[PDB]
Amino acid sequence: RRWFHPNITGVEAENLLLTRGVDGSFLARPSDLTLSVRRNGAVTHIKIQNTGDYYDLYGGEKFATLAELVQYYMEHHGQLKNGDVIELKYPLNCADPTSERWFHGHLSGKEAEKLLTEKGKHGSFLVRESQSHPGDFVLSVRTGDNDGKSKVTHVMIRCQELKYDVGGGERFDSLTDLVEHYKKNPMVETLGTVLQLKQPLNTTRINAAEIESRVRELSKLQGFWEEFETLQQQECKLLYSRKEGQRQENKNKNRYKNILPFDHTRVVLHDGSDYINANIIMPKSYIATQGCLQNTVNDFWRMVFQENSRVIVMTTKEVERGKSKCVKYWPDEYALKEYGVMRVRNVKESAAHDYTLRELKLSKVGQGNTERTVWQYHFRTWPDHGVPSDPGGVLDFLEEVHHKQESIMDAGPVVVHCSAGIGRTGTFIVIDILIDIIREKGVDCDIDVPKTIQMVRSQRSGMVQTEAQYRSIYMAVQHYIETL
Ligand SMILES: CC1(N)CCN(c2cnc(-c3cccc(Cl)c3Cl)c(N)n2)CC1
Repeated sequence: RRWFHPNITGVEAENLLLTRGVDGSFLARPSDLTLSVRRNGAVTHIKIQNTGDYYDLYGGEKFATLAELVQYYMEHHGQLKNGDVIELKYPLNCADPTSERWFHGHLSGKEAEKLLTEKGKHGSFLVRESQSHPGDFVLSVRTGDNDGKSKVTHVMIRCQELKYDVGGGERFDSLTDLVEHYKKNPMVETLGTVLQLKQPLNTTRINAAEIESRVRELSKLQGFWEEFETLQQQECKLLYSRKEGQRQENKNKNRYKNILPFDHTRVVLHDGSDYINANIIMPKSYIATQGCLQNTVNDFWRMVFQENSRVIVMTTKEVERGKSKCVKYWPDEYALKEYGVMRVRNVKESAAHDYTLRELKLSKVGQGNTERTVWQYHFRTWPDHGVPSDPGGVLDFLEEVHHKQESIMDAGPVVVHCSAGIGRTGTFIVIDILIDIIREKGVDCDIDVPKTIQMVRSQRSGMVQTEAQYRSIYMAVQHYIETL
């Protein structure tokens, strides 16, 4: 995902495309985002907006991932705009290493040695700005098995006329190019030692007790944006197939036709006809899904029945800012409705300020002893744009949802849906997965927010949409620990 330039201006981008690009050259940049594309020797800037539900390209489609957006237009050519045909042919790759997992720029040689000694294993590496001779770089790698059976090796990286070397051999136009080369082609030391670059040093994992210290570090000039963008740059390792969602008979069952479930995690419906825009999320498991369509309500209840789910988390109104986000899939209080072969009674509604609880009874028509209570938790106060200012309401919601699920024996996945089921839905699941660790393992536990997002983003596409949501996950964990 080199075509993303994290710290570029429109002028720098035109320059880049005009001097180092050709027609069909393109990159993406933070402005909401901008897609910059060279055409007829001039640059078009296509606007992309994400306020927490999806990436909306002006004059184009809605996407779960910036990578999946580029993938779509590079293969599905002619769909990009005066509506004029704009071609993404040639990515212009970024050489700025700020969004790399192994680039701790301003790290001291001593501090980097301690980190690699306390947190590192065999193959933990990092690149830092040169201690004594500035403009140059140091690759520090840990190798081994106070036994002295392990060691931290330093490797000077020279920057000579905007190219990078380890004192010999090839000269790379970026540190990434050098790292990627010496990953596949490891340096072998005198007396045999192979300086293997296995995994970047983990600096994102903290002990839950020290959340307040980390959130304070990430708030300084911010790290929250720096950490998040390092996470966005790995979304390119999660371009898994979504074939079943693109099939003819299934386009009508997607609310956003390009926000599609991964084939390898999707809820397959049996006894029907097997498709729903829904994915199983396994760290208590979850089904992450989109708000119902008119034509998908019957299939939605088939899923809840099949999966033996007794709890539904809805974090959207039916309508937001004049747009439909989810159909009413539940009866009125005290009423009884049939959704295909599925029968749902609405036993009782209990209103709080932030949410409504609906006690629904679900069953198959013709089969009385198939009946189960399915508790629906409809969060009604989530702001139309962005994230709630105070996390207390969302965590109070989570605590009540967790205690209901825990109370039912042989409960299935907690079904979680918003509009497209990736922004708010992914935010809530991820907060719930993290708070759940601190519940089972106490404040003395290892939490690693981006590890958890990447694991959930490999199960459904774009599972945490915004930096605001990303930050809101930290504030949720901070708040939960504070109130303990
Ligand atoms: C200062 C720096 N250049 C940016 C912050 N940083 C990191 C490191 N690692 C992750 C990470 C952790 C687990 C899984 C995944 Cl996929 C990722 Cl990307 C991350 N998001 N940021 C350190 C380097």
